[PDB]
Amino acid sequence: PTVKPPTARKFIWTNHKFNLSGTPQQYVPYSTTRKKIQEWVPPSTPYK
Amino acid sequence: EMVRKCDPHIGLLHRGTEKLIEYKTYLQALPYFDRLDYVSMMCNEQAYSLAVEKLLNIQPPPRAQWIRVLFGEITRLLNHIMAVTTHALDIGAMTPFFWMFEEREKMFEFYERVSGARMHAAYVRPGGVHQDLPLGLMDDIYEFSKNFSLRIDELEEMLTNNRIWRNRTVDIGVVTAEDALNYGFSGVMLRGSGIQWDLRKTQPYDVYDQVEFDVPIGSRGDCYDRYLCRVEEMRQSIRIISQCLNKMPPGEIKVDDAKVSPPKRAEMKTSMESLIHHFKLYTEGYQVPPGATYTAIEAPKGEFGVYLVSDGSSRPYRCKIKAPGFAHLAGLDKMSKGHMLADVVAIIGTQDIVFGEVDR
Amino acid sequence: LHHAVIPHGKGGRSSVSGIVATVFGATGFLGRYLVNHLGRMGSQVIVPYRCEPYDTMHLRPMGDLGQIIFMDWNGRDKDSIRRAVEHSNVVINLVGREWETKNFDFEDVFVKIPQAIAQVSKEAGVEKFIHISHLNADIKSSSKYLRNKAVGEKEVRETFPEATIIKPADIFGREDRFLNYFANIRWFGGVPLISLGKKTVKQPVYIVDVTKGIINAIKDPDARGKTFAFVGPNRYLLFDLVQYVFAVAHRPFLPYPMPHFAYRWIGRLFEISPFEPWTTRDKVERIHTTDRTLPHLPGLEDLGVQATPLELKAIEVLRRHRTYRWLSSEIEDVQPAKTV
Amino acid sequence: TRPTVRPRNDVAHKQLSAFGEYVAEILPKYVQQVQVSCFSELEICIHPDGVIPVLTFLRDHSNAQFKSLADLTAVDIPTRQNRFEIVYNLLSLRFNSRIRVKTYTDELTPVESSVSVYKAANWYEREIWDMFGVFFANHPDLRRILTDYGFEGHPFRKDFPLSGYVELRYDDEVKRVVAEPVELAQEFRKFDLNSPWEAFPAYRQPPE
Amino acid sequence: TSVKPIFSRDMNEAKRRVRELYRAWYREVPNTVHLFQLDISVKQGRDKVREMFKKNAHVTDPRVVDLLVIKGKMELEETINVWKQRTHVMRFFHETEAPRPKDFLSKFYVGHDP
Amino acid sequence: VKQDMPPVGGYGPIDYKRNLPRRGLSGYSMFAVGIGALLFGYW
Amino acid sequence: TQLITVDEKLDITTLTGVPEEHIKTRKARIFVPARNNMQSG
Amino acid sequence: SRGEYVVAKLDDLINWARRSSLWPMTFGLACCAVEMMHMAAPRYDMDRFGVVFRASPRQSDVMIVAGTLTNKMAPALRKVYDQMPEPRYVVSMGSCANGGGYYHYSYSVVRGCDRIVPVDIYVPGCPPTAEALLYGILQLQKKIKREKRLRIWYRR
Amino acid sequence: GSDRSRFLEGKRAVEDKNIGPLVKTIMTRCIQCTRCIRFASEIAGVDDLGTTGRGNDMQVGTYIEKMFMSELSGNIIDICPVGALTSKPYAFTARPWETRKTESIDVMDAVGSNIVVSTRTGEVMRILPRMHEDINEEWISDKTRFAYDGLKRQRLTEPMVRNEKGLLTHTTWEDALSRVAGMLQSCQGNDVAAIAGGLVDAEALIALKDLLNRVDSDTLCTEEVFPTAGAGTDLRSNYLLNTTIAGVEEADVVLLVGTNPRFEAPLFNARIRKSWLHNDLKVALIGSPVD
Amino acid sequence: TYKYVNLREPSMDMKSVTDRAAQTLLWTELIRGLGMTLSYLFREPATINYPFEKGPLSPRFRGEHALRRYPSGEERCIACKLCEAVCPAQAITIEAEPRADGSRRTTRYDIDMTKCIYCGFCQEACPVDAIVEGPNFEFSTETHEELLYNKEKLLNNGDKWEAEIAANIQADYLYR
Amino acid sequence: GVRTSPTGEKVTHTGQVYDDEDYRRVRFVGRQKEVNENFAIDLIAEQPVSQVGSRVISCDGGGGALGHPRVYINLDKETKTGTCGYCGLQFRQQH
Ligand SMILES: CCCCCCCCCCCCCCCCCC(=O)OC[C@H](COP(=O)(O)OCCN)OC(=O)CCCCCCCCCCCCCCCCC
Ligand SMILES: NC(=O)C1=CN([C@@H]2O[C@H](COP(=O)(O)OP(=O)(O)OC[C@H]3O[C@@H](n4cnc5c(N)ncnc54)[C@H](OP(=O)(O)O)[C@@H]3O)[C@@H](O)[C@H]2O)C=CC1
Ligand code: SF4
Ligand code: SF4
Ligand code: SF4
Ligand code: SF4
Ligand code: SF4
Ligand SMILES: [K+]
Ligand SMILES: [Zn+2]
Repeated sequence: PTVKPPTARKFIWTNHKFNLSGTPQQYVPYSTTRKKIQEWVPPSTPYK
Repeated sequence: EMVRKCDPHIGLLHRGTEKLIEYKTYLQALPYFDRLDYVSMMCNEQAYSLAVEKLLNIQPPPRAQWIRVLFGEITRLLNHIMAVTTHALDIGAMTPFFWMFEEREKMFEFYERVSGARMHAAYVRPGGVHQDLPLGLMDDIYEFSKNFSLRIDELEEMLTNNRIWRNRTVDIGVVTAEDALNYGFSGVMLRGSGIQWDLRKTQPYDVYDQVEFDVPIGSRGDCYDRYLCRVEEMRQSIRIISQCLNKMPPGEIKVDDAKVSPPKRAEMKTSMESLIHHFKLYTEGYQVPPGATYTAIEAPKGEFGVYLVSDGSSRPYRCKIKAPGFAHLAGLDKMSKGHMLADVVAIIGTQDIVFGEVDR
Repeated sequence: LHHAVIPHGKGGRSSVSGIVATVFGATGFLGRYLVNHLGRMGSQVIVPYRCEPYDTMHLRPMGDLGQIIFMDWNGRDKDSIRRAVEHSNVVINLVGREWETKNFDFEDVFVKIPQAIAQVSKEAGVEKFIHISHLNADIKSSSKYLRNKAVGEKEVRETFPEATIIKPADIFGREDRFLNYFANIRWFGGVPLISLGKKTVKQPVYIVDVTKGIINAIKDPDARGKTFAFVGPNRYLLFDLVQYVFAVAHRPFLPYPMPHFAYRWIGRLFEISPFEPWTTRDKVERIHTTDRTLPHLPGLEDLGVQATPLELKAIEVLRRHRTYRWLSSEIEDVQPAKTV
Repeated sequence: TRPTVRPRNDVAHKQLSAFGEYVAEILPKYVQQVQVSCFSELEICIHPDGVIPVLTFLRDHSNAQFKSLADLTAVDIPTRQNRFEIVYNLLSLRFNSRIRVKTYTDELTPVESSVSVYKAANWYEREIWDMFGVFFANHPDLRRILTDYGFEGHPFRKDFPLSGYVELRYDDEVKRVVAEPVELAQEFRKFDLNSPWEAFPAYRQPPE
Repeated sequence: TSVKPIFSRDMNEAKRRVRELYRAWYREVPNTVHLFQLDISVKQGRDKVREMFKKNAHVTDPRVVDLLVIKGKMELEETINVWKQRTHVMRFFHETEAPRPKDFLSKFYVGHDP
Repeated sequence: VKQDMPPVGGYGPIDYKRNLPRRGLSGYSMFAVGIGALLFGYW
Repeated sequence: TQLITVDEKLDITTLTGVPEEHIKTRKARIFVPARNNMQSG
Repeated sequence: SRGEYVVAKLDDLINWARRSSLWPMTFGLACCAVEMMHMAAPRYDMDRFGVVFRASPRQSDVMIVAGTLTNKMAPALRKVYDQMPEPRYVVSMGSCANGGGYYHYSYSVVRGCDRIVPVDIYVPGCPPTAEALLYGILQLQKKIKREKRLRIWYRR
Repeated sequence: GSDRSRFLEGKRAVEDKNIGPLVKTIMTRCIQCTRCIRFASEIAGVDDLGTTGRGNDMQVGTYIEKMFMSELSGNIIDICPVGALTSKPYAFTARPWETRKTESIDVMDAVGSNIVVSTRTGEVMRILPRMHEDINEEWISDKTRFAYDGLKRQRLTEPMVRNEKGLLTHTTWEDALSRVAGMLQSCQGNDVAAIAGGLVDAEALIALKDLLNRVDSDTLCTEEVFPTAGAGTDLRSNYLLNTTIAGVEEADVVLLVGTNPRFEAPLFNARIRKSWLHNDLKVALIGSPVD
Repeated sequence: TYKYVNLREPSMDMKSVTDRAAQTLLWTELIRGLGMTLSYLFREPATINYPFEKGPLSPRFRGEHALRRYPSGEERCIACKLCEAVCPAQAITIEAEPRADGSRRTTRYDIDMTKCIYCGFCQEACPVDAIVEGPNFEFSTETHEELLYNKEKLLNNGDKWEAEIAANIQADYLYR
Repeated sequence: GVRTSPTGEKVTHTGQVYDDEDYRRVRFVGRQKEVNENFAIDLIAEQPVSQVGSRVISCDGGGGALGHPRVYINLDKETKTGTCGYCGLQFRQQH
């Protein structure tokens, strides 16, 4: 890369990180979607 | 310690390949054939591709055929190296294993250069091959083929004349010709028992009828003659590799029928027909006409066959895999009659058995 | 009620049981069985561990992916407990130790830590809190074990009015310290007892039945505020109990009496070891203490758990203590113990 | 049709048709159909009662000499009343040829074992019994060969699901590898990939 | 409706085969609990054998009961030698599996399955 | 077009036959050496 | 002869190995699949 | 004071002696075994790091699960793992031993070896390269280095 | 078709039009098959789609900012051979090869349209018509096609009972069921009654009828009013469409009294329109002059 | 077309018989094997000093998965679901919906790395070169759930390794 | 342009975040939530609109075969810009 540097864009990381497994900065998976079924919130009024 | 009965219980590696094959398309079932014989992968790819091409009534271009035969010979070199060296390691001589595994690493480097994966390339496909060879690959193949004769020479010098090696192989596992035919033995067992049979000479495939080579023939059917036949097959594989390097044709590497092989990325992003075919080939897959066929090739372990039944849809109705290890392990009970523990491990070694292709 | 806590599936490994449990001291003896029974119905299990993760390795394969969450905690750090129980809905307290060490005495592991856990579970809004006491917990008991257990049980009850307190008698199992103690005492001689061990009565309970009772007490809405007493189906004197243990192990059984003051000095000698002591005076006093009867408290039969007797599991516990000669002896070729 | 169309072998087609006529007129008791495919492959579909004489004739006749049993399979077609189809593949080294022999059976009709001709048929039809439930009578050692030791059922039957009815996991209460009813974390997503347009008019079945 | 038999022409010979197989299994249960070092009593194993035999008591077709006799003899030969493990023998005892709902109310409480 | 190709004259020669050196002396030389050592040691 | 008069109902439920909960609580549906209305094929 | 210093030094000593003397057992099942013995080839040569095969489970330290774990293999794997003396470590190789891989939906394949044995390091790939397996072995060594067993004993 | 392209010039581009919040329109993909115009002119009967222009520049559209709003505006999505007219709520959600198709019955109206619910991993994705020549030949009303997103909203998921304040709070099945049973055991005769909704199956109706009959209560009511004078609900002749849904194909004189079949039973109105177009049906209405 | 391996009859001459007797008594071929091993002792060993040296690789290498972007910030994937339909192991799960500006993008894109067979069909079925199989192979984890990548992890991998994947695609794309 | 919920947990570009009463937040305790902060919508919104002088335009994403399939965009509307369906670039006729 001293002779032929790679093309640089605005989103490439400016700080490389090694394998973070076993550290507090490790990756934890999760669902990336919102709720699927909306639920009928009951009213907050007396029924009489 | 004299063996009275052997019952090899198998199925510990039974993954049930030939049901998941029925549940997937042809391109999705293509990587399943790499993992049957994980040391003769590209020959399995060639067998599956030949069966599907026979069912589809299409043929690969000549350059794809020459690449297929050259890389099949490379895979035969890899398999014979592992077979001889693991047999020697079972007997007790472990130096040739470390001696020739450097060459095995070099052929793995060739596999990764041509395909991007060290073992399971998924490179040979119905219709030809997936990608053309990178520039400068054949010169490195030429250097490796130049030195591999000396490598085989030093392995043979350390093995073929040693009296300790001879005593473990001269009269171990003797199979007659008639029982070799009757038990379904194929390949090196037949050729070491004196049967002049080879599928590359008798029922030829892609361009094996244009290259010339010799076939080693044993005389006593023992482990020694089979080991010598494997060494001579390695040398003849080097001969075929040089012949294929000298006679490589120019041109394309996929079949030009765009309804079977996917078009290039240059035209997929330009032409409407190419994009439509790319979509319907990577989502549904090509429709193979109905019919049942049985295509068998000469893998390094022997006759490797695929029995394919297609119902006209985009997915196979039935796929059966015949591997020579099944018949060889069936005959292991007869081959070990009147022997010992070291003799039975020698008989196990002289049968090149990978249990992925046996247990399926 | 939340949408992600509604139960789903058929109660298998990958199902959702709607139970978010924080089990304290899960790397011990009851914790293995409790985490195993919780993970097989598909429950979110939180394990706070003080020891090495290598000791939590055996707990790792007990449940599905992402269902067991391991994290560090300290007994004298309420903030770690607040971190552990802030998302749970059931808290189970199994913290205990058979001896007092240089850092923790009996008061710390039996009074301070349960009170802190119950207080921070009440402050975090946990509906269900379960504390595991001892059956013979007495304020006037001889040994510090039962005194501290009674004081801690009272503190937990006074600080968590909806806490369920479970009082087992004595647990026998594969990795126990009750039948294994008797089967390992044979190394040192001829199994000394106090007054030949025919003045004390024991009713041990199987570990799996205790785990089933704990799970049913988690599920049962009417167990909130109860104080159960988990005891076995049969009562044995100590002498013929040890006799049955040695008859199962097919070991020579030559008991001899020992005075009470002489046994305490023996327990003093064993408990100076910097490692885990083989025995101590507290273990001596608890071994020779009669298990009290509390008919006014509900037992395992009120939670739908059928008590399994010692005769069907003693061989499973004590088969590893036999020699090669008696390794393959069957179930029935041992005369069963005599009850009262 | 030169570069991308596979050339055909008419000489092999004619020779295999001649041999099919030869075989079907030598043994009229068992042979039901003889068919040569477009890639020159012979199929002799016979009655299941004539498994042993047809194979004996193909192994021992001077003009057949099909000395090798290359591969022996079984195919399940549930819409037939004889849902199992047993397929024998034979290789003749003297005349350098391959022939296929197909027969049919259902779940309860036994098939005569062919270990008296080829000895690889022992393990082959042992595997067929394991994977399909086809019982082979007069068999020396008929057991399971690929499935689990306590396995119930035959996996390659088309009514058997892709994932089995049980799965194995290690339980610490009994300290044992126990089998439980299956619960996939992610279900096998079934894909419907059949096009609703006809591809090959040559294979068009006539209407009702 | 005339079909090929398997071993027995009629139901009496199939019942004879069933009786002989059950005699051999009843002989085998003590050796099974001895060699494999199970923690169950011999009576429990014999009740398990009786229950597994009673699970197929409603079938009257000779060919299918011949096939079940063949499978039972296969499992007996599998257990005579040590080809099963301890886990394969105790897989007949579903101890790890939780008890399922039986009445209508518990099935209605636990889920939508019938 | 640009592709991987063999050269115009093809690649060079590649060996594929056995080449064992068959070294050592004759048997008579070895026996003479052994007898000479034996007699020298005896004297 | 070697043929047996068999008159009972054909069943292979005890040979398939499927458990009873998937054999008496299930319900098979036999149907000709409807045409996908997005297409004319 | 001094006791914490002494137990920290003893922990460092035993961690170095355990992490520099890993003896894996000869155990492979499938493609990934061929890749493991390609890691043992002279190109990479794990014998440099003190890693040498020992066939018996009694004399091994780390078990490398390389291949597909079928239903017929799971009791044998569990038994062999149980006969390995403490301390013992498990390294998972390939997608078959990780989560079933290609054969996840197979009727006779255990979906991941973590259902049977406690796994320390998961090495992904199909097959993972010899450099990848060497990276996993070095990761296991670094994990062993971070053990505080005598520190935990002194603090408890 | 063939396998590759000989075209080398620039492709055309058509300006996209807006026809409503139900149909997404991308007219670069239209091939001018003129199924839009035929469907809107013969079956929908709106006459709002046309072909403006000439030659290669011919565009199918409305020529102005007009919204094609009829009760059968999803069938143009159904009968478009290309992706020019797609479904706006369904846009970019799933793919056809993965949706599981389950045949079901529409309950939005009283026509009884046979439909296919295509789902994806236990989640309803879209509703398509089914071929049934006797009811809904291959069409459905757009309420049937687009009620699913409200079917997945505002759902009742847990049993709720009144607390000590008077608010509905979540509870278990056992507590609520016991409270309902305890109230039911204290009433007998005409102290308990039931009302049926509009989307109720016959199974629930017969179960509630039997349960209320075990307590001797025959007062079971439906929301819709039907006159019970005379025979009433005894004979099936006086409350049924006694001919057929498809019986209007053969009739030649019809008479509608006090109904708007365009918004009550839209497929019945479509069949009436088809009989009017082909067999020259004579139609007369008694009621308000609706369209 | 064939050769007779191991059909060499011996020679009965007395000089060669004495030579064979000398070989038998004095172990000629055993010293030959010793000499071959001794000559193999004095070679350069082929051990590369890992981790300070790496084995050779090709620009077509198939390693860790990543999601690329256009050279303006916009992500390249358009939720066409070709990768999840061509995946032989069913390791890809995609859920999609139109985002706030009406662009066809994903909301869920999961690759199960423990199911993936690393065959590279997704990187060749992508019509926009969005999903790629980068050159990273040293990414072993200590937990099973760390090998279950969601869209954020794949986008982070793409931003981490874009400087290399762009050059590898630039070097290789004329063969595809 | 990441946004943080009141519970302290960040929100991804998909809008996913965990509620306060959700028990699934315990997977982030002692660890961190992996969220990509380079939101593509903001970065594509900052691209300048290209002014061209034809009724129709062609887009390929830049780079030819390294981009998306070449699409054609109509610019007959004087109210809105013509956005490419793949890369999201918007073009506009200068009349
Ligand atoms: C009261 C006062 C006394 C208190 C008790 C403690 C007494 C001393 C105990 C032994 C020494 C403890 C310290 C051990 C090493 C600590 C530092 C360390 O871990 O260094 C790491 C370094 C290797 O680094 P690494 O991560 O492996 O790098 C990979 C290669 N690039 O490692 C190295 O570079 C080499 C490390 C060598 C370790 C020391 C030498 C071996 C042990 C000798 C003494 C014990 C054995 C005596 C003989 C027993 C019988 C044979
Ligand atoms: N004999 C019996 O089995 C009976 C026991 N009980 C009660 O049941 C409970 C569980 O007993 P059991 O599992 O058999 O015993 P164990 O000693 O086997 O387990 C106790 C657990 O508590 C943990 N622990 C101990 N001290 C501390 C501390 N200071 N801080 C944090 N964690 C600590 C231990 O973890 P670590 O390994 O890290 O130290 C371990 O996981 C105890 O409260 C006991 O009194 C009641 C009746 C009978
Ligand atoms: S993970 Fe891949 S390479 Fe390894 S055993 Fe499985 S199929 Fe073979
Ligand atoms: S149905 Fe589709 S293709 Fe036909 S005119 Fe309408 S928009 Fe064009
Ligand atoms: S899927 Fe059909 S309508 Fe859509 S762009 Fe392709 S050819 Fe045109
Ligand atoms: S590399 Fe192959 S197996 Fe892996 S995600 Fe891509 S298509 Fe699926
Ligand atoms: S093939 Fe490419 S564009 Fe299509 S869904 Fe997959 S990653 Fe996205
Ligand atoms: K459409
Ligand atoms: Zn663009």
